[PDB]
Amino acid sequence: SLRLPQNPNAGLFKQGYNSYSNADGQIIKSIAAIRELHQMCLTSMGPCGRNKIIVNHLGKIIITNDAATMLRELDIVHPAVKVLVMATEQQKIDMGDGTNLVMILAGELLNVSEKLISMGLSAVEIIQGYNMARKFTLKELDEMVVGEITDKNDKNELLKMIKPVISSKKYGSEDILSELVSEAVSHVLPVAQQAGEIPYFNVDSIRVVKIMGGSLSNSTVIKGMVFNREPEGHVKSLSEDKKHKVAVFTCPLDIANTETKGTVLLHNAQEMLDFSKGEEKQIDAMMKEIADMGVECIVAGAGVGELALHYLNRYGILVLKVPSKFELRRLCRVCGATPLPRLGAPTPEELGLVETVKTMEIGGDRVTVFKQEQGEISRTSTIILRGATQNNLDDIERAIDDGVAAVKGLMKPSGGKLLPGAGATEIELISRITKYGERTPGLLQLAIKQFAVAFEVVPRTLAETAGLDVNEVLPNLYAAHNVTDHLYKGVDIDGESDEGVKDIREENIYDMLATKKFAINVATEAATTVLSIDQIIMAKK
Amino acid sequence: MNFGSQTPTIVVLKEGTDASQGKGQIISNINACVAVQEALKPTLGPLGSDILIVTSNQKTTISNDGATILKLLDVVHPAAKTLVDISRAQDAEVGDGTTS
Amino acid sequence: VFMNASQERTTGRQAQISNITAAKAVADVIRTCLGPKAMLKMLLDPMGGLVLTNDGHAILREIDVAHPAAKSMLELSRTQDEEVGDGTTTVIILAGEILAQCAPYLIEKNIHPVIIIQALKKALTDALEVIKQVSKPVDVENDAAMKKLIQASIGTKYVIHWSEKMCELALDAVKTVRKDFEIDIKRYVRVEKIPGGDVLDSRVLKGVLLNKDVVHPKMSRHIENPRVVLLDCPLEYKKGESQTNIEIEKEEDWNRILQIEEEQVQLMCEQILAVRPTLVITEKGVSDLAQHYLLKGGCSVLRRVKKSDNNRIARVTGATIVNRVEDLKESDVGTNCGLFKVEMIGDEYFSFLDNCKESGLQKACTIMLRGGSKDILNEIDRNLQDAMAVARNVMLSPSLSPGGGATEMAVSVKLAEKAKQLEGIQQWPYQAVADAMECIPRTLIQNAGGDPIRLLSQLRAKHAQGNFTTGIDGDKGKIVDMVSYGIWEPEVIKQQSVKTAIESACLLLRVDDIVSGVRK
Amino acid sequence: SLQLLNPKAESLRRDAALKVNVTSAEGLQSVLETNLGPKGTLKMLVDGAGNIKLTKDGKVLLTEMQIQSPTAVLIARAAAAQDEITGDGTTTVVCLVGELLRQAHRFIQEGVHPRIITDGFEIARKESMKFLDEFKISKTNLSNDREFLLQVARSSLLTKVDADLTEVLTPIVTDAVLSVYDAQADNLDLHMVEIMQMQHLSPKDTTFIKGLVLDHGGRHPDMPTRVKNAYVLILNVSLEYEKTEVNSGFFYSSADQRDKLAASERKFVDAKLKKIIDLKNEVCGMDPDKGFVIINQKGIDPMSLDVFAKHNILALRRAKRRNMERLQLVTGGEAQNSVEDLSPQILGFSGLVYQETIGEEKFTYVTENTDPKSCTILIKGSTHYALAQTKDAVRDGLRAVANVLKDKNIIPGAGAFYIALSRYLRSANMNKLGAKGKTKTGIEAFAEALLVIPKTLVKNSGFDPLDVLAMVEDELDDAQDSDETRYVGVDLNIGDSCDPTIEGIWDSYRVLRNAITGATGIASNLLLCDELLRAGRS
Amino acid sequence: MGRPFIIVKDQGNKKRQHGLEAKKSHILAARSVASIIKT
Amino acid sequence: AKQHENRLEDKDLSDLEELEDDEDEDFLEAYKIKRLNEIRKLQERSKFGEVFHINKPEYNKEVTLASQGKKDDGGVYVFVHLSLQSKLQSRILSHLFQSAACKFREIKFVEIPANRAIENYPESNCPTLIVYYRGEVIKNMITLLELGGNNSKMEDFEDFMVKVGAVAEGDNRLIMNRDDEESREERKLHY
Ligand SMILES: Nc1ncnc2c1ncn2[C@@H]1O[C@H](COP(=O)(O)OP(=O)(O)O)[C@@H](O)[C@H]1O
Ligand SMILES: Nc1ncnc2c1ncn2[C@@H]1O[C@H](COP(=O)(O)OP(=O)(O)O)[C@@H](O)[C@H]1O
Ligand SMILES: Nc1ncnc2c1ncn2[C@@H]1O[C@H](COP(=O)(O)OP(=O)(O)O)[C@@H](O)[C@H]1O
Ligand SMILES: Nc1ncnc2c1ncn2[C@@H]1O[C@H](COP(=O)(O)OP(=O)(O)O)[C@@H](O)[C@H]1O
Ligand SMILES: [Mg+2]
Ligand SMILES: [Mg+2]
Ligand SMILES: [Mg+2]
Ligand SMILES: [Mg+2]
Repeated sequence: SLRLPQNPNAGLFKQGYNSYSNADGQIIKSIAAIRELHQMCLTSMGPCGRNKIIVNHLGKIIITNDAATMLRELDIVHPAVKVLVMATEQQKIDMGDGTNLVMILAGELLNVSEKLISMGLSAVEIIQGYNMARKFTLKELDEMVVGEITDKNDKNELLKMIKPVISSKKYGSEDILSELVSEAVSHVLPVAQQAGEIPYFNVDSIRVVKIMGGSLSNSTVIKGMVFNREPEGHVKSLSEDKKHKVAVFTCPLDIANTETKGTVLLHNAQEMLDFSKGEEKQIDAMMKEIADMGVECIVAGAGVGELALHYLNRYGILVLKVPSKFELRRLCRVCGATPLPRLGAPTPEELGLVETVKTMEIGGDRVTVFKQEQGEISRTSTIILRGATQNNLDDIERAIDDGVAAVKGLMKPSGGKLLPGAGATEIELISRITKYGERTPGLLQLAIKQFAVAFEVVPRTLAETAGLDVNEVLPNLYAAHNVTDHLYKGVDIDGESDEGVKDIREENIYDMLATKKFAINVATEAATTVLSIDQIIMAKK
Repeated sequence: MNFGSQTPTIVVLKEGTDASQGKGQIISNINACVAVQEALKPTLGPLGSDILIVTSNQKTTISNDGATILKLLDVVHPAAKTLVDISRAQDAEVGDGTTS
Repeated sequence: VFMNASQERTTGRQAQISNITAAKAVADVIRTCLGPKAMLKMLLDPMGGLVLTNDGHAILREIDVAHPAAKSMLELSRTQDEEVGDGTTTVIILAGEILAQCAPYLIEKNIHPVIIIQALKKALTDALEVIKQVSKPVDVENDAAMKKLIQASIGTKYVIHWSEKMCELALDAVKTVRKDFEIDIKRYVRVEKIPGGDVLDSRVLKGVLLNKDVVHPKMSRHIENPRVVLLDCPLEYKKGESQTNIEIEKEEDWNRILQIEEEQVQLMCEQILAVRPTLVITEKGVSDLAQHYLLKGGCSVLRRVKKSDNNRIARVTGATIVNRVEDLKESDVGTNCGLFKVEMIGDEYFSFLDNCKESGLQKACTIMLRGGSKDILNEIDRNLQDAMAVARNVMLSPSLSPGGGATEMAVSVKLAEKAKQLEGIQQWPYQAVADAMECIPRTLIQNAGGDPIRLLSQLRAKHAQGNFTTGIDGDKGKIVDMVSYGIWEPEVIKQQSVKTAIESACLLLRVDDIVSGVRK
Repeated sequence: SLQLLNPKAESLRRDAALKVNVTSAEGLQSVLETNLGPKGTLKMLVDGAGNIKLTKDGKVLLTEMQIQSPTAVLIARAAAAQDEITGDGTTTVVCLVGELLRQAHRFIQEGVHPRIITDGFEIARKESMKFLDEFKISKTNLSNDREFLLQVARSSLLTKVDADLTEVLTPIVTDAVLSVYDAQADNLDLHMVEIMQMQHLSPKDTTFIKGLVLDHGGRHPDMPTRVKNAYVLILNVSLEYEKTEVNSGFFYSSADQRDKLAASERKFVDAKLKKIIDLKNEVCGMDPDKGFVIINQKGIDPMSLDVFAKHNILALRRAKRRNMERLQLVTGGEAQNSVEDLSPQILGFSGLVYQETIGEEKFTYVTENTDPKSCTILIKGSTHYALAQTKDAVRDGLRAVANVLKDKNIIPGAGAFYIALSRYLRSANMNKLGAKGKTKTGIEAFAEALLVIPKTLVKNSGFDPLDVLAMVEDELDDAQDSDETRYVGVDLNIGDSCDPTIEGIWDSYRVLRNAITGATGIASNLLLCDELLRAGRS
Repeated sequence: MGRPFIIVKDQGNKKRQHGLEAKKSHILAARSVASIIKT
Repeated sequence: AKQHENRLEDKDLSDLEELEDDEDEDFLEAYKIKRLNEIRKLQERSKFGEVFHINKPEYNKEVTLASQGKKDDGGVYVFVHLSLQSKLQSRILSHLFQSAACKFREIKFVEIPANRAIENYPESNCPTLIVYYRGEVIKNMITLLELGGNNSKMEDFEDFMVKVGAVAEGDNRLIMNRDDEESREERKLHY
């Protein structure tokens, strides 16, 4: 009675495999273990949320209070957590908004369902309960809409759109960053009396150029872009020509050499004497044609030779490398020209227009600025960020990426209508689902009630970060909905929040309809998978 | 039904990943910045003193301003790197007051 | 560095989360060890033995957990065993739930761990009130109801099939130890074991049972009326408390020194024969020279008897503990001894002492166990301690509470109804007390294989309308009232379960941090 | 639940705890399956010391080979505890628990609860106790049938040893047991019957001695070897020196006083020897024809041995506690401790006392008693394992035959008890029983498990076990209608049925009763256990 | 706060000096270099 | 493994009689004869028992030569004491010799003045304890600061005798092993 018989199925699967089935207690092991990371996204929620510093294995430090950026770097051994990880990444790549609700609503459905499993309700019935509750949630959100927008062009109308998104990440900066993003969208959208038929928009239109140093208030908007690059050859005129035609060549400016390797063959010395002048006259025949039409700027992606640069210096033509291929096409969108791997000659139809190009230092480093006034632009803009630390500017970039991603979420579908925010529609869904559970008798009614209780974390998480008592403002808020005016009740965050009532229209806090629908679906599908599994099979390392 | 004798529980974070809750970490981060602050405390002013740093490669580098002192000392802590980033940003933008 | 601490300080909310998860883990080990269809548990101790049982106390004795919060839960079984002797698994399984239900609030609604304590004392005060009202008295002299009361705990054990004999075995033993208030103690209850035999022929016999035989062969193996006399000193020649150190000079001294060794043992034996006893039980050893002349008078000599058994012989035979032999009289001699007989068993010899049966000192007895093996004896012996523990509470307290979870469910209903009228900040922990009290019937339904969703829903619908004695039949898994079911338990076990479970939560809830590895 | 509590532990639950108890049961069953029956295989046990000990008893196999499994140690205590008091039925308990677990485990896989299954074993066990009353047969001991005791002795001895050892050792047991029965009818096995080791010519030369044999003899050469009429004397007094409780120096002053005080050492011894000489003066008549012998429980001084040698008194020292409790039964005398009060009545009687020696050791033989109330069984053997094999055979044979005289009943064996319970449990009306629900298979599981024992006897002979029960089943189908009460058997010589009543195969009563009771308790407790774990401080 | 307290890499090999006594070793270290070449 | 050895090893001849009823006679009586023979050897070796106050000439006569004993290497330990009436530790060590002599009768206890011990011995180094065995000096001990000094007790002296190999560790006469009867009485009750 000292050594056990060692589980005589040990002839089966190797020691590295670990089984954690149910009955043994898998659900109890999982729902709990994940409460640690549930508090991470809960503390980082709201305008007063705390950012989290994540140092990866390489050492690149990041500080972001989202959920998709954090969990991407966290090497998590627990498999049940990873269902929540890439489910949040789906929200990042598709909509770019709601990572946090997903990590929070998906985890709370597992936390609140502790009562159902512990009481002894069937796991199969719980999946059917949340699925039917999911369908009722999607149908009911359409009726609580009061922000039906149809203009979606002017800048003041975006104050109900961008400023709630920017107010979440770093609440202290609202008017400054909203002016940068809203002015960027106005430059992106074309000037027209009526632009319809689903005009195209992409996240790559608005780029972010991070410059070290300078206060956030000193930032400005640039219609072109700004590269950390050294110009060569001459100083610009900056007002003399009034406009500049810019040719963008994929291939470098050099004598056309083949892909297969060759060399110089000379049978006699007569060709040796003319070979020194032949290379000069060869490029001169191709370079003189470019200068006739007045191309005052050339952009060659590959390395430019010194012989080609020498002929361009005397005529005063600007040169630029732009080695990366992705950022090469964005410059073409500004001027409105096409790429040309052939040398050929410049044509008027394929060549664009650029007002001026000027060179200075913004944060000590010399950069090239492609700002133009009175010119025609189409889907291009940049926001020059000035900040004290690179760690803080990284969060401003992702905040802007989430802001412009919401613009993609609006203009791509037919309607991206608003909803009441600040803990207004979430408590309404608790009343709707509470009334829905009594309409259908059956054993699944317990699942319908507990699905509503999971939505409680949204108001109190704003109160917990605000340093307020949850047991005072949360039940007091229910008395305000008794009865339009009752729909616009929300959670106040201020020193005068003892009353617990603040009107939404005074500050215009709103949320998107499509963002919450996609978040509720991915959250329910995430909880559906974790509650459906019973056995989890590991492996060695 | 089970594969073997026992089944040890999974740690949620990776083995060796440091993490902490409560007000102790933010006080440690503030004390880390104050520890870096005390090195540059007597340097401030006309009658201040220079700082002698010698890195692992055994190359002497004397300085008075806090821009290159913090560049030599490779900082591991993220909270202490905040003082290093603003010092290089102040050195890059203006070029004065990196210690203040 | 600094003092021997700060390895990894678990502080804040995560420290209490580990304690609720650790306290819940203790109850999950013995979740299946409750109800009539409870499963057994074989634990392997590192010395080499084995403990086969289903009692939560005996299970948690052998287990060892390297965690300080779970060890406080481990000690609650010693509170229940050394207070009544029944319901130890009920104590461990209820507390787990109380700590667990209070957790939601601690983790999320941020109620501080002191406001929960104030809510629980008012729930504790109301729990004793409804448990006092739901319990009905019962007559103590009714042997027909006493047999059904004793076998309530036996029904959750292996010997329910022999319940007709165990209730008669336990009832006769309790009345023997019972003193004519009505205080009894199990230290005289002899737990002597006999491996092998059938349970049917096993019976209690009034008196003691020794493991030894007589020394000399000529001793009478069958005496009609034994007269027992207890001795504490040995019959050997006492060397004395100080060295003798006799300076011998003449040749006639050494034979005199060896002759007085024979005469001193004659002097102590001859004065024992003034009363002429039949059986002389000595505590310490006996000499070879003294046994013959005690046989000349007609006594019977035994080997060294440990005084734990001699104190039982003193109450059976009515004799007194005697060490000085010169002060031996006729009044302190044991009498009214029934019969003397020695049976042959291959393990060891066994001397039987029967009583005449016909206030005074309380009488002792020895209960014969004839099991199948060694583990069956230890299994059945703990059942007698659990069965005889029930018989003490009805004598100390004539109240009788309903069983089958009806008592704890009655606490759940009244606390749930009164929670609405208790409007304030104490309402959320006060309402969470009913959520755990309805789990001890939920565990019975899970072990029975039924669905606890509709049964508990049917239970609460009939509990308010039907009666206060409604409960779940553990065998069939249907709602059957305890009046017709005919199984009842004492109310004292319900008090210790509610008191020990709530008082354990008040201690563990105040834990803030855990720091391990300070010093010895 | 156990891993976060204990940093190191092992836990099996709800499928492995059931597989462990069945797999360990089938494993331990396969060890003792081949040993069961008369044609079973022998089994030696050699440890690291190199000694050899040979026997077929399951208790010796279990209580000598260390075992790590938690199930088998309970089978070891169950097989040992049943044999320690009864002396027979060791492997039968292992086969029942070895078979009843696997026979119930198939229905646990079907989904039947363990509680209601074990409820069927208990109510089925009560039916077997009621069946023992009708199945047994009454036998009157007043007839004193020696042939009936010979057949009972050959039942156990044929199982352990071959026919050559059984025929010569059977009447050794019968002559010892024939003296057990008396008017008081009080059975006494441990004090009366004994075993003693002696390396001699062969195992076949075992003989019966009616008196008590002793493993010592006369130390001095001049002391008599053979004595015709020796009257024994029991004295538990120690006749060597005694150190005297703190007594110290014989402070001697002059040299003559030194030896004068040294002579007092003899005075205490001579004071006790004179009482023996005074006793010899009363029985001095016919001194050359008669004799006298003294047996002491403690040592005798060598100075005093010359006193007995001069008077031709045989001296024997350092006897056992058990031999002093047996001289009164053999010689008929009475015991004495002190030398003060003597009489001729306490002296015993012996018709022949002689000594025989081999090598360095010497044995004293006593026999030819007038009315001996006890005797001995001096077993001869070649090797140490030969004595150990005869130890277990005589130990199990005496206990089996002794239990027949305790009660007035005897159970016939050879599968008659198991085959009879099979038809009884499979044909009895269930409405008479109180069990209902899913107790249908519990009756069939325990009833079918009993069939595996009598075919295990066939598995050692090599015949087909299922085919030799065909005519057995056909015999009982016609025996009930033929109006003839007969009990069938299993003869392994020809592979056909037989009658144990005429063949002499029998079994004791309490063996099969305690076996099923101990086996049903152990097998039921192992089924209800659904979790195994190890935890503790070390 | 935990037992590890790290701000820069390789704190064991890096050791600071401060106060009047730290400057005292510098001038006295120059005396050893000066005293060698003083003769 | 140790559970079988504790039956015989951890019981003297007086304690071995307790197992007469439980254990086998041949198993118990075989070891009792062994332990009885060991007791007889100690009685024959008990040639001492009081302090041997010697003169300087006898110093060889009784110390070195005696330590040879039978010279069967029957060695004998001889504890010498260089006494000095003026010092405090000397009279303390003299009392320990008288107490230890009554218990350990096989070990010879010797005492002599320090002035008569060594030619012009330093008085500050007194008291001095020497331990001879087979003519060789096993331990040349210095003043009793190692053994507590002025607060020296009988328990500390008996522990020193075990270190030099004069008395076995598990000896029943040592106060460390000689538990009181009240101690064993409480253990049996709480068992
Ligand atoms: N000034 C304010 N007053 C009230 N509520 C606010 C204020 N600023 C932000 N909020 C609320 O904080 C919440 C933060 O939500 P967030 O998690 O950023 O949205 P998403 O999950 O879609 O990214 C918003 O729902 C918003 O209603
Ligand atoms: N002539 C002066 N009179 C008074 N204060 C001065 C003078 N020169 C410098 N200071 C003060 O000394 C402080 C530190 O300057 P310093 O350390 O030399 O520049 P930095 O910190 O940019 O290297 C400044 O805050 C400044 O106010
Ligand atoms: N036959 C039964 N049917 C339903 N419930 C029972 C039955 N027997 C006992 N119980 C319940 O099991 C609980 C514990 O009883 P018991 O098993 O005797 O104590 P322990 O838990 O100490 O083993 C009691 O509170 C009682 O409600
Ligand atoms: N010669 C034989 N013929 C038929 N059956 C026998 C014979 N010898 C033994 N048996 C049977 O073998 C079984 C086991 O016998 P035994 O060895 O005494 O018990 P165990 O095997 O349990 O030690 C008995 O039930 C008996 O009927
Ligand atoms: Mg957002
Ligand atoms: Mg400066
Ligand atoms: Mg109980
Ligand atoms: Mg047998």
